[PDB]
Amino acid sequence: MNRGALIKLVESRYVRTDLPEFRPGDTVRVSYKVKEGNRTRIQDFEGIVIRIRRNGFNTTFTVRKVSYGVGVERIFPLHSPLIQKIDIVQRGRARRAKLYFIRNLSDREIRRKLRADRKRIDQDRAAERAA
Amino acid sequence: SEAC
Amino acid sequence: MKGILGVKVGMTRIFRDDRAVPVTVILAGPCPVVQRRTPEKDGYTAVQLGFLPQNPKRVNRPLKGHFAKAGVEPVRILREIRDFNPEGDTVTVEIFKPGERVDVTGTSKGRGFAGVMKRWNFAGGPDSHGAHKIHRHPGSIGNRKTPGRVYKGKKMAGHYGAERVTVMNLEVVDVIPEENLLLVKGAVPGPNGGLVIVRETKKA
Amino acid sequence: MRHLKSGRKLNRHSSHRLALYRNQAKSLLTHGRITTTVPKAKELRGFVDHLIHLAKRGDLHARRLVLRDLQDVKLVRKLFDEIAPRYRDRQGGYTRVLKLAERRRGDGAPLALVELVE
Amino acid sequence: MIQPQTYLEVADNTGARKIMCIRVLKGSNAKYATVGDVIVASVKEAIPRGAVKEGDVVKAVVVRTKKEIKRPDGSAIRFDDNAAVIINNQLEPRGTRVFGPVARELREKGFMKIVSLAPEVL
Amino acid sequence: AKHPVPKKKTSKARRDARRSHHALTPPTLVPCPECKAMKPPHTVCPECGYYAGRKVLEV
RNA sequence: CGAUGUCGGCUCGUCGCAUCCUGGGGCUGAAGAAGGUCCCAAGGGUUGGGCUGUUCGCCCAUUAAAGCGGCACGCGAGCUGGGUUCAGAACGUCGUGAGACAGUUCGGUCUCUAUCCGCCACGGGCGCAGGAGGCUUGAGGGGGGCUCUUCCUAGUACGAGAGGACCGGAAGGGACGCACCUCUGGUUUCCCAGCUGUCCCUCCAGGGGCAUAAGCUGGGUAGCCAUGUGCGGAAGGGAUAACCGCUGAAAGCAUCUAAGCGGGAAGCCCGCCCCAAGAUGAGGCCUCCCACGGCAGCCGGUAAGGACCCGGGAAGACCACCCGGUGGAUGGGCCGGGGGUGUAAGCGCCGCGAGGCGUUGAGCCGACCGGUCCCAAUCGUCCGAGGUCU
RNA sequence: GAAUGCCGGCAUGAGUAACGAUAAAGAGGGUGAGAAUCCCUCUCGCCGUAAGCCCAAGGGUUCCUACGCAAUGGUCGUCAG
RNA sequence: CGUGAGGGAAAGGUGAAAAGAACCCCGGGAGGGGAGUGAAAUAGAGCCUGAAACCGUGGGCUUACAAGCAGUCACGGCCCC
Ligand SMILES: [Mg+2]
Ligand SMILES: [Mg+2]
Ligand SMILES: [Mg+2]
Ligand SMILES: [Mg+2]
Ligand SMILES: [Mg+2]
Ligand SMILES: [Mg+2]
Ligand SMILES: [Mg+2]
Ligand SMILES: [Mg+2]
Ligand SMILES: [Mg+2]
Ligand SMILES: [Mg+2]
Ligand SMILES: [Mg+2]
Ligand SMILES: [Mg+2]
Ligand SMILES: [Mg+2]
Ligand SMILES: [Mg+2]
Ligand SMILES: [Mg+2]
Ligand SMILES: [Mg+2]
Ligand SMILES: [Mg+2]
Ligand SMILES: [Mg+2]
Ligand SMILES: [Mg+2]
Ligand SMILES: [Mg+2]
Ligand SMILES: [Mg+2]
Ligand SMILES: [Mg+2]
Ligand SMILES: [Mg+2]
Ligand SMILES: [Mg+2]
Ligand SMILES: [Mg+2]
Ligand SMILES: [Mg+2]
Ligand SMILES: [Mg+2]
Ligand SMILES: [Mg+2]
Ligand SMILES: [Mg+2]
Ligand SMILES: [Mg+2]
Ligand SMILES: [Mg+2]
Ligand SMILES: [Mg+2]
Ligand SMILES: [Mg+2]
Ligand SMILES: [Mg+2]
Ligand SMILES: [Mg+2]
Ligand SMILES: [Mg+2]
Ligand SMILES: [Mg+2]
Ligand SMILES: [Mg+2]
Ligand SMILES: [Mg+2]
Ligand SMILES: [Mg+2]
Ligand SMILES: [Mg+2]
Ligand SMILES: [Mg+2]
Ligand SMILES: [Mg+2]
Ligand SMILES: [Mg+2]
Ligand SMILES: [Mg+2]
Ligand SMILES: [Mg+2]
Ligand SMILES: [Mg+2]
Ligand SMILES: [Mg+2]
Ligand SMILES: [Mg+2]
Ligand SMILES: [Mg+2]
Ligand SMILES: [Mg+2]
Ligand SMILES: [Mg+2]
Ligand SMILES: [Mg+2]
Ligand SMILES: [Mg+2]
Ligand SMILES: [Mg+2]
Ligand SMILES: [Mg+2]
Ligand SMILES: [Mg+2]
Ligand SMILES: [Mg+2]
Ligand SMILES: [Mg+2]
Ligand SMILES: [Mg+2]
Ligand SMILES: [Mg+2]
Ligand SMILES: [Mg+2]
Ligand SMILES: [Mg+2]
Ligand SMILES: [Mg+2]
Ligand SMILES: [Mg+2]
Ligand SMILES: [Mg+2]
Ligand SMILES: [Mg+2]
Ligand SMILES: [Mg+2]
Ligand SMILES: [Mg+2]
Ligand SMILES: [Mg+2]
Ligand SMILES: [Mg+2]
Ligand SMILES: [Mg+2]
Ligand SMILES: [Mg+2]
Ligand SMILES: [Mg+2]
Ligand SMILES: [Mg+2]
Ligand SMILES: [Mg+2]
Ligand SMILES: [Mg+2]
Ligand SMILES: [Mg+2]
Ligand SMILES: [Mg+2]
Ligand SMILES: [Mg+2]
Ligand SMILES: [Mg+2]
Ligand SMILES: [Mg+2]
Ligand SMILES: [Mg+2]
Ligand SMILES: [Mg+2]
Ligand SMILES: [Mg+2]
Ligand SMILES: [Mg+2]
Ligand SMILES: [Mg+2]
Ligand SMILES: [Mg+2]
Ligand SMILES: [Mg+2]
Ligand SMILES: [Mg+2]
Ligand SMILES: [Mg+2]
Ligand SMILES: [Mg+2]
Ligand SMILES: [Mg+2]
Ligand SMILES: [Mg+2]
Ligand SMILES: [Mg+2]
Ligand SMILES: [Mg+2]
Ligand SMILES: [Mg+2]
Ligand SMILES: [Mg+2]
Ligand SMILES: [Mg+2]
Ligand SMILES: [Mg+2]
Ligand SMILES: [Mg+2]
Ligand SMILES: [Mg+2]
Ligand SMILES: [Mg+2]
Ligand SMILES: [Mg+2]
Ligand SMILES: [Mg+2]
Ligand SMILES: [Mg+2]
Ligand SMILES: [Mg+2]
Ligand SMILES: [Mg+2]
Ligand SMILES: [Mg+2]
Ligand SMILES: [Mg+2]
Ligand SMILES: [Mg+2]
Ligand SMILES: [Mg+2]
Ligand SMILES: [Mg+2]
Ligand SMILES: [Mg+2]
Ligand SMILES: [Mg+2]
Ligand SMILES: [Mg+2]
Ligand SMILES: [Mg+2]
Ligand SMILES: [Mg+2]
Ligand SMILES: [Mg+2]
Ligand SMILES: [Mg+2]
Ligand SMILES: [Mg+2]
Ligand SMILES: [Mg+2]
Ligand SMILES: [Mg+2]
Ligand SMILES: [Mg+2]
Ligand SMILES: [Mg+2]
Ligand SMILES: [Mg+2]
Ligand SMILES: [Mg+2]
Ligand SMILES: [Mg+2]
Ligand SMILES: [Mg+2]
Ligand SMILES: [Mg+2]
Ligand SMILES: [Mg+2]
Ligand SMILES: [Mg+2]
Ligand SMILES: [Mg+2]
Ligand SMILES: [Mg+2]
Ligand SMILES: [Mg+2]
Ligand SMILES: [Mg+2]
Ligand SMILES: [Mg+2]
Ligand SMILES: [Mg+2]
Ligand SMILES: [Mg+2]
Ligand SMILES: [Mg+2]
Ligand SMILES: [Mg+2]
Ligand SMILES: [Mg+2]
Ligand SMILES: [Mg+2]
Ligand SMILES: [Mg+2]
Ligand SMILES: [Mg+2]
Ligand SMILES: [Mg+2]
Ligand SMILES: [Mg+2]
Ligand SMILES: [Mg+2]
Ligand SMILES: [Mg+2]
Ligand SMILES: [Mg+2]
Ligand SMILES: [Mg+2]
Ligand SMILES: [Mg+2]
Ligand SMILES: [Mg+2]
Ligand SMILES: [Mg+2]
Ligand SMILES: [Mg+2]
Ligand SMILES: [Mg+2]
Ligand SMILES: [Mg+2]
Ligand SMILES: [Mg+2]
Ligand SMILES: [Mg+2]
Ligand SMILES: [Mg+2]
Ligand SMILES: [Mg+2]
Ligand SMILES: [Mg+2]
Ligand SMILES: [Mg+2]
Ligand SMILES: [Mg+2]
Ligand SMILES: [Mg+2]
Ligand SMILES: [Mg+2]
Ligand SMILES: [Mg+2]
Ligand SMILES: [Mg+2]
Ligand SMILES: [Mg+2]
Ligand SMILES: [Mg+2]
Ligand SMILES: [Mg+2]
Ligand SMILES: [Mg+2]
Ligand SMILES: [Mg+2]
Ligand SMILES: [Mg+2]
Ligand SMILES: [Mg+2]
Ligand SMILES: [Mg+2]
Ligand SMILES: [Mg+2]
Ligand SMILES: [Mg+2]
Ligand SMILES: [Mg+2]
Ligand SMILES: [Mg+2]
Ligand SMILES: [Mg+2]
Ligand SMILES: [Mg+2]
Ligand SMILES: [Mg+2]
Ligand SMILES: [Mg+2]
Ligand SMILES: [Mg+2]
Ligand SMILES: [Mg+2]
Ligand SMILES: [Mg+2]
Ligand SMILES: [Mg+2]
Ligand SMILES: [Mg+2]
Ligand SMILES: [Mg+2]
Ligand SMILES: [Mg+2]
Ligand SMILES: [Mg+2]
Ligand SMILES: [Mg+2]
Ligand SMILES: [Mg+2]
Ligand SMILES: [Mg+2]
Ligand SMILES: [Mg+2]
Ligand SMILES: [Mg+2]
Ligand SMILES: [Mg+2]
Ligand SMILES: [Mg+2]
Ligand SMILES: [Mg+2]
Ligand SMILES: [Mg+2]
Ligand SMILES: [Mg+2]
Ligand SMILES: [Mg+2]
Ligand SMILES: [Mg+2]
Ligand SMILES: [Mg+2]
Ligand SMILES: [Mg+2]
Ligand SMILES: [Mg+2]
Ligand SMILES: [Mg+2]
Ligand SMILES: [Mg+2]
Ligand SMILES: [Mg+2]
Ligand SMILES: [Mg+2]
Ligand SMILES: [Mg+2]
Ligand SMILES: [Mg+2]
Ligand SMILES: [Mg+2]
Ligand SMILES: [Mg+2]
Ligand SMILES: [Mg+2]
Ligand SMILES: [Mg+2]
Ligand SMILES: [Mg+2]
Ligand SMILES: [Mg+2]
Ligand SMILES: [Mg+2]
Ligand SMILES: [Mg+2]
Ligand SMILES: [Mg+2]
Ligand SMILES: [Mg+2]
Ligand SMILES: [Mg+2]
Ligand SMILES: [Mg+2]
Ligand SMILES: [Mg+2]
Ligand SMILES: [Mg+2]
Ligand SMILES: [Mg+2]
Ligand SMILES: [Mg+2]
Ligand SMILES: [Mg+2]
Ligand SMILES: [Mg+2]
Ligand SMILES: [Mg+2]
Ligand SMILES: [Mg+2]
Ligand SMILES: [Mg+2]
Ligand SMILES: [Mg+2]
Ligand SMILES: [Mg+2]
Ligand SMILES: [Mg+2]
Ligand SMILES: [Mg+2]
Ligand SMILES: [Mg+2]
Ligand SMILES: [Mg+2]
Ligand SMILES: [Mg+2]
Ligand SMILES: [Mg+2]
Ligand SMILES: [Mg+2]
Ligand SMILES: [Mg+2]
Ligand SMILES: [Mg+2]
Ligand SMILES: [Mg+2]
Ligand SMILES: [Mg+2]
Ligand SMILES: [Mg+2]
Ligand SMILES: [Mg+2]
Ligand SMILES: [Mg+2]
Ligand SMILES: [Mg+2]
Ligand SMILES: [Mg+2]
Ligand SMILES: [Mg+2]
Ligand SMILES: [Mg+2]
Ligand SMILES: [Mg+2]
Ligand SMILES: [Mg+2]
Ligand SMILES: [Mg+2]
Ligand SMILES: [Mg+2]
Ligand SMILES: [Mg+2]
Ligand SMILES: [Mg+2]
Ligand SMILES: [Mg+2]
Ligand SMILES: [Mg+2]
Ligand SMILES: [Mg+2]
Ligand SMILES: [Mg+2]
Ligand SMILES: [Mg+2]
Ligand SMILES: [Mg+2]
Ligand SMILES: [Mg+2]
Ligand SMILES: [Mg+2]
Ligand SMILES: [Mg+2]
Ligand SMILES: [Mg+2]
Ligand SMILES: [Mg+2]
Ligand SMILES: [Mg+2]
Ligand SMILES: [Mg+2]
Ligand SMILES: [Mg+2]
Ligand SMILES: [Mg+2]
Ligand SMILES: [Mg+2]
Ligand SMILES: [Mg+2]
Ligand SMILES: [Mg+2]
Ligand SMILES: [Mg+2]
Ligand SMILES: [Mg+2]
Ligand SMILES: [Mg+2]
Ligand SMILES: [Mg+2]
Ligand SMILES: [Mg+2]
Ligand SMILES: [Mg+2]
Ligand SMILES: [Mg+2]
Ligand SMILES: [Mg+2]
Ligand SMILES: [Mg+2]
Ligand SMILES: [Mg+2]
Ligand SMILES: [Zn+2]
């Protein structure tokens, strides 16, 4: 037996390929399916990706956003079926895989340390020019 | 012991 | 009452109705029947099951004779499931349907010689305020001249884990007949690659 | 507990165990065969195989990589121009460990030879 | 994960600024309060002429926690502070405004009034 | 601690009984297929230097 | 008195029941709800904090409840040392004085090694009439045993109103317990990077040592883990306690009883989980070997088998246990993947320069999932039945 | 036969605690009846207001060389105060 | 041993005579085995006699379901004379 393959076989039903690639430091918007008492609506969450912990189907990622004065961190399974879609808002450039340190930075300090990732901004704009 |  | 011999594979979580469901994946069957314990012969009702094929050049003559009376290949493991007389001569995952509750028996992980804090959740001693080399010690173990001794079954240090453990009433999340797979919500005793026994539940 | 923890400690702290493997590496690549105790020999197979493998690759990067362990350019030159070519078609297994029949007199230690393979 | 001695910010206009939890009103001996649980607490700092003063023993419901709370969809949410809203014995808010986001768990636990006064439910 | 101490001297019976697990086992030895000398298994012969058919060490 | 360490606390339990809560009852000055009093009941439970050395007690916030006692006022060869209980000092008091005070005040040396019993774990030996490899029965033990909130029934019964059920039925919590690592969250002593001072390689570039037994800092697989996850307390059957009966005399009536028969507890038995035939009363089933050679015995060669040795293991202090040993994937190497880190070196271009950009998600890379005989488990040895008597 | 008697001998605890700073080791080559421990080389680590050098007390041949290994050295010893 | 005044041990025996064991053997030595001396060599210098505790080797009887101040009384089994 190959035990690793069997887990990968159980997981294949639930893997997604519709979601666009992103990186810690990018600003991202997650359109997320929510249940509010009776109905179920779609609530968008937009902030900076601070962490991506990889494990194949079990990979997750963490988004941080300020909301009416308070910091809110929100953790998302990458292959969650509740995620309607993910839309890139901005490419940022980090120098390390985890961005915990920005929790202690001012707004200006963050801006100066996570600058636009012009190289990948170009790759996005280069594509999407599909015809 | 200090049995005092 | 029905059961099967399995292999613990690993853990994952699937999604069912917008909820995350942790699971343990178990490679249960297929288990051929090798011998039947009858009240006329042995005194009780059970099935002896085989599991995992074995190198026939690795199974001595006493065991080969046993496999020959049932006309089966050599199997690595032989275990009995009591009070189960299946119709066929082979037992596969399809005796379980999704939604049934099962009990699973495996051999827990072995901590070797375990201190009383890890073995029995004792409180140890303080870590400052004068505490003198008793930081993880059991404390007192008795009284004085009456009874002048220590109770049997006293909780003390010693080996821990690598013991038979059954967890009971686990929900079967899915069955995949094509791969001899059995999904089960929650945690199962032992390490990945450990043998496990899956039985229909006894909680009503 | 120790479940699934790879590698030996050899009653040496972290800097001392590393220097131990490097010195054994220098002496094995220098003499072709050495004698140590059995546990040290077993652990030397991997530390040396890796350097020999990178020496098969042959780039400047590989050479700078090996020099972090071996430190002696002549020894590295010898590993690149004489040792390495002997193993162009060999996929692992560049070293072998055989056990000797008698123990060291002062402490009982079982001994073993460790050598580069033909 | 709020326990006795834990300080909490005050996410309302009651007048209290900081409260110190003294009890987890959940059973005989709950170790920890989370989002949607009620505590008893002492008002450690107030603004002058508010509805509550320093040294008042009040009730409040926890609306934000720094320990991240998990969810059945497999996700989680985590705030920067520990915040609560002061209630009376009918779980209704004793102030008229609610500052900052609150968790969606409060809805299930029957604190609908705070939820609607909240500027964002996450 | 309070210096635990032997309460009674051990008798010759008990002292010797404790040692019932002290005998040495004789060394495991097999003949060398090349020179027929008695040697431990899985070691190079220390008399003719052979292992696994071929010569390995000088002796 | 050739010494039985002395208060309180901490840790660790265990027992009694005159029961604090939870279960079952009778009486009530019991309408309902909620109480009072007494009976049965020891299975489980019986919280966190302020003050004091305190025990105790009061107080805060809870709670189903915040029970009372025993075990050398349980437990100092288990810990503490606040008090008490030497030597210093001082206050009030007493004494001419030296000094004195269950009066107060500040300070004050608590001893590495367990021989026997006992306890927790783990082996060695022999036994279980032939010898073996498997799979099991369960005598007998151990674990477990808690409990609250809301909703529906129904704003119904009951009650002027306030208030507000039994029985039955759902949902969700607290604390405890066993297992687990998919998620959340730790660790991750060298898996990756960044930084300083210094010495060194080899001058630049690039690196190595030391700054801890990681120099420092930012991260971090597997494993081990709780703060995280799954599951458990039952259900059910049986016999009972207090208590309530049916039928029914002695005693024409009455009587739960003298003959007989019911109902009835979180408690008792079984049922659930675990250990278990040294259960010497040493059990049972399947399968394998077999009448070998020399004066219930004897000593040698074999049998089925086992051990020795070796490669290892989420097994482990040693021992044991489990897997493998060339008809082999057991460890090491190598390769593919996962994973961590976060774009190596070198070269090219831009800048006076610190640097920046591209090559490039590169380079490095523990343990995880697999592949591959490249390296090492070579070659072997030694035990091992001929089955006692009616 | 006893005086926790006196002197001496030998037991038990036990192959048990310990073998005296956690600055640290590895290999090769020699010597020799015998080598983790002596000699030589290379690598590694530790002190460097010393763990380096020179005086004075105190000690009194311990200095140098050859030949030695019973005892002394907390192991070993071919080395050595 | 004590700065010092001062304190203050242990330790006798080959044989009549050294005839004190040439020489060979294993062993680095120590030690031993022969040969030889002697009336005698468990008189061989670690030496007259050589008690006891204590240690070991060999043999007889006995012991792994059993409760003990260890003995004693009885009977039986085995071994010896
Ligand atoms: Mg499969
Ligand atoms: Mg996996
Ligand atoms: Mg922002
Ligand atoms: Mg920048
Ligand atoms: Mg910057
Ligand atoms: Mg860019
Ligand atoms: Mg895993
Ligand atoms: Mg499904
Ligand atoms: Mg099993
Ligand atoms: Mg196990
Ligand atoms: Mg575990
Ligand atoms: Mg272990
Ligand atoms: Mg402990
Ligand atoms: Mg435990
Ligand atoms: Mg445990
Ligand atoms: Mg613990
Ligand atoms: Mg504690
Ligand atoms: Mg404590
Ligand atoms: Mg603690
Ligand atoms: Mg400590
Ligand atoms: Mg102390
Ligand atoms: Mg102390
Ligand atoms: Mg201590
Ligand atoms: Mg300490
Ligand atoms: Mg006592
Ligand atoms: Mg006591
Ligand atoms: Mg007693
Ligand atoms: Mg075990
Ligand atoms: Mg268990
Ligand atoms: Mg359930
Ligand atoms: Mg298992
Ligand atoms: Mg197995
Ligand atoms: Mg451990
Ligand atoms: Mg450890
Ligand atoms: Mg491994
Ligand atoms: Mg050590
Ligand atoms: Mg050490
Ligand atoms: Mg060492
Ligand atoms: Mg050691
Ligand atoms: Mg270091
Ligand atoms: Mg060597
Ligand atoms: Mg060595
Ligand atoms: Mg490697
Ligand atoms: Mg080059
Ligand atoms: Mg070998
Ligand atoms: Mg050996
Ligand atoms: Mg030696
Ligand atoms: Mg030695
Ligand atoms: Mg505010
Ligand atoms: Mg606010
Ligand atoms: Mg005010
Ligand atoms: Mg104030
Ligand atoms: Mg005030
Ligand atoms: Mg309020
Ligand atoms: Mg709203
Ligand atoms: Mg003590
Ligand atoms: Mg102590
Ligand atoms: Mg002590
Ligand atoms: Mg002692
Ligand atoms: Mg005595
Ligand atoms: Mg003794
Ligand atoms: Mg005696
Ligand atoms: Mg005796
Ligand atoms: Mg004896
Ligand atoms: Mg003994
Ligand atoms: Mg012993
Ligand atoms: Mg022996
Ligand atoms: Mg006395
Ligand atoms: Mg005495
Ligand atoms: Mg006495
Ligand atoms: Mg005393
Ligand atoms: Mg005494
Ligand atoms: Mg005493
Ligand atoms: Mg305490
Ligand atoms: Mg008690
Ligand atoms: Mg009573
Ligand atoms: Mg009641
Ligand atoms: Mg009651
Ligand atoms: Mg009333
Ligand atoms: Mg009532
Ligand atoms: Mg009543
Ligand atoms: Mg009554
Ligand atoms: Mg009770
Ligand atoms: Mg009680
Ligand atoms: Mg205070
Ligand atoms: Mg207190
Ligand atoms: Mg008190
Ligand atoms: Mg008291
Ligand atoms: Mg008092
Ligand atoms: Mg009540
Ligand atoms: Mg009350
Ligand atoms: Mg209290
Ligand atoms: Mg008491
Ligand atoms: Mg009590
Ligand atoms: Mg008493
Ligand atoms: Mg008393
Ligand atoms: Mg008293
Ligand atoms: Mg006491
Ligand atoms: Mg005490
Ligand atoms: Mg003490
Ligand atoms: Mg005490
Ligand atoms: Mg005591
Ligand atoms: Mg004591
Ligand atoms: Mg004690
Ligand atoms: Mg005592
Ligand atoms: Mg203790
Ligand atoms: Mg004191
Ligand atoms: Mg006082
Ligand atoms: Mg006065
Ligand atoms: Mg007077
Ligand atoms: Mg007077
Ligand atoms: Mg006076
Ligand atoms: Mg006084
Ligand atoms: Mg007093
Ligand atoms: Mg007094
Ligand atoms: Mg007084
Ligand atoms: Mg006082
Ligand atoms: Mg005073
Ligand atoms: Mg005092
Ligand atoms: Mg002081
Ligand atoms: Mg003190
Ligand atoms: Mg000590
Ligand atoms: Mg003992
Ligand atoms: Mg002890
Ligand atoms: Mg005793
Ligand atoms: Mg014992
Ligand atoms: Mg045994
Ligand atoms: Mg039998
Ligand atoms: Mg048999
Ligand atoms: Mg068997
Ligand atoms: Mg039977
Ligand atoms: Mg059984
Ligand atoms: Mg039973
Ligand atoms: Mg018994
Ligand atoms: Mg119960
Ligand atoms: Mg209603
Ligand atoms: Mg009705
Ligand atoms: Mg009402
Ligand atoms: Mg109900
Ligand atoms: Mg309990
Ligand atoms: Mg546990
Ligand atoms: Mg686990
Ligand atoms: Mg994992
Ligand atoms: Mg984790
Ligand atoms: Mg994590
Ligand atoms: Mg390492
Ligand atoms: Mg490295
Ligand atoms: Mg440097
Ligand atoms: Mg140089
Ligand atoms: Mg440079
Ligand atoms: Mg560079
Ligand atoms: Mg250096
Ligand atoms: Mg240094
Ligand atoms: Mg430091
Ligand atoms: Mg470093
Ligand atoms: Mg971390
Ligand atoms: Mg780190
Ligand atoms: Mg990890
Ligand atoms: Mg991890
Ligand atoms: Mg992990
Ligand atoms: Mg774990
Ligand atoms: Mg927890
Ligand atoms: Mg009646
Ligand atoms: Mg009647
Ligand atoms: Mg009548
Ligand atoms: Mg009757
Ligand atoms: Mg009845
Ligand atoms: Mg009944
Ligand atoms: Mg119940
Ligand atoms: Mg069993
Ligand atoms: Mg048996
Ligand atoms: Mg059994
Ligand atoms: Mg018998
Ligand atoms: Mg019998
Ligand atoms: Mg029998
Ligand atoms: Mg019996
Ligand atoms: Mg049997
Ligand atoms: Mg072992
Ligand atoms: Mg091992
Ligand atoms: Mg051993
Ligand atoms: Mg071992
Ligand atoms: Mg062995
Ligand atoms: Mg076995
Ligand atoms: Mg087996
Ligand atoms: Mg085998
Ligand atoms: Mg073989
Ligand atoms: Mg084999
Ligand atoms: Mg392999
Ligand atoms: Mg395989
Ligand atoms: Mg491999
Ligand atoms: Mg290994
Ligand atoms: Mg890779
Ligand atoms: Mg990858
Ligand atoms: Mg990756
Ligand atoms: Mg990668
Ligand atoms: Mg670049
Ligand atoms: Mg580059
Ligand atoms: Mg560069
Ligand atoms: Mg230029
Ligand atoms: Mg840059
Ligand atoms: Mg490297
Ligand atoms: Mg590599
Ligand atoms: Mg192949
Ligand atoms: Mg052979
Ligand atoms: Mg007398
Ligand atoms: Mg004496
Ligand atoms: Mg005397
Ligand atoms: Mg005497
Ligand atoms: Mg004397
Ligand atoms: Mg004396
Ligand atoms: Mg003496
Ligand atoms: Mg004498
Ligand atoms: Mg004496
Ligand atoms: Mg002596
Ligand atoms: Mg003796
Ligand atoms: Mg002795
Ligand atoms: Mg002695
Ligand atoms: Mg001894
Ligand atoms: Mg030993
Ligand atoms: Mg030893
Ligand atoms: Mg001992
Ligand atoms: Mg020991
Ligand atoms: Mg000692
Ligand atoms: Mg030791
Ligand atoms: Mg010492
Ligand atoms: Mg030393
Ligand atoms: Mg030091
Ligand atoms: Mg040392
Ligand atoms: Mg230093
Ligand atoms: Mg250092
Ligand atoms: Mg070396
Ligand atoms: Mg060396
Ligand atoms: Mg050396
Ligand atoms: Mg050497
Ligand atoms: Mg040579
Ligand atoms: Mg040496
Ligand atoms: Mg030597
Ligand atoms: Mg040395
Ligand atoms: Mg030297
Ligand atoms: Mg070298
Ligand atoms: Mg300097
Ligand atoms: Mg300087
Ligand atoms: Mg030093
Ligand atoms: Mg002198
Ligand atoms: Mg001299
Ligand atoms: Mg000497
Ligand atoms: Mg010597
Ligand atoms: Mg010598
Ligand atoms: Mg001499
Ligand atoms: Mg000496
Ligand atoms: Mg010596
Ligand atoms: Mg010494
Ligand atoms: Mg010599
Ligand atoms: Mg000298
Ligand atoms: Mg003197
Ligand atoms: Mg004196
Ligand atoms: Mg003198
Ligand atoms: Mg004197
Ligand atoms: Mg004499
Ligand atoms: Mg004479
Ligand atoms: Mg004469
Ligand atoms: Mg001569
Ligand atoms: Mg000669
Ligand atoms: Mg010779
Ligand atoms: Mg000779
Ligand atoms: Mg010599
Ligand atoms: Mg001689
Ligand atoms: Mg001899
Ligand atoms: Mg002689
Ligand atoms: Mg003669
Ligand atoms: Mg003689
Ligand atoms: Mg004589
Ligand atoms: Mg004589
Ligand atoms: Mg004479
Ligand atoms: Mg004599
Ligand atoms: Mg004598
Ligand atoms: Mg004698
Ligand atoms: Mg004698
Ligand atoms: Mg002897
Ligand atoms: Mg004997
Ligand atoms: Mg004998
Ligand atoms: Mg007997
Ligand atoms: Mg019996
Ligand atoms: Mg017997
Ligand atoms: Mg007996
Ligand atoms: Mg007697
Ligand atoms: Mg008798
Ligand atoms: Mg008689
Ligand atoms: Zn040979």
